[PDB]
Amino acid sequence: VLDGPYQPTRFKPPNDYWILLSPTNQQVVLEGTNRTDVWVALLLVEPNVTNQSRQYTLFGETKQITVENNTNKWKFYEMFRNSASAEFQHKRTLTSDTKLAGFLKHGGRVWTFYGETPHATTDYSSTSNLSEVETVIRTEFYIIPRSQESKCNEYINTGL
Repeated sequence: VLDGPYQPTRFKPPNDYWILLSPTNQQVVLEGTNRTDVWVALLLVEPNVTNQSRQYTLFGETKQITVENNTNKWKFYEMFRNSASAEFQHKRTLTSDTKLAGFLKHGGRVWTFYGETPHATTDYSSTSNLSEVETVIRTEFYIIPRSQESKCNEYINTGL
């Protein structure tokens, strides 16, 4: 069920396997793209951060992104665009006291968690080119089969 932990790496995750991300203090936890219609990046914002512009390197480019976290939880900013020419938009947020995030390829979609623990749930981004989505994972991570999503969900929401 819980395969890991693996060290930071760059690879194309197989379909129907959750990547469970376990950051320490990395600013950017994951950068995923197929170079056609998916660019997704997860940023990590520590507790009690007054709204401010921070610099992040996404897919080799410096971006200035305004972040805020008025909670005692960690926030994963899900940044997204569907073309190489576009700027990133803040698409979703996962607010978490477990400091865990997830990434899954399945059913022509990329899936992530959002909302607030312990009631975080999943949502998708569409793609015509799922198989070519490659992830640079900058944290330790685990691999969980999609059939075991009940466990992954549990880990996301209540921790390891």
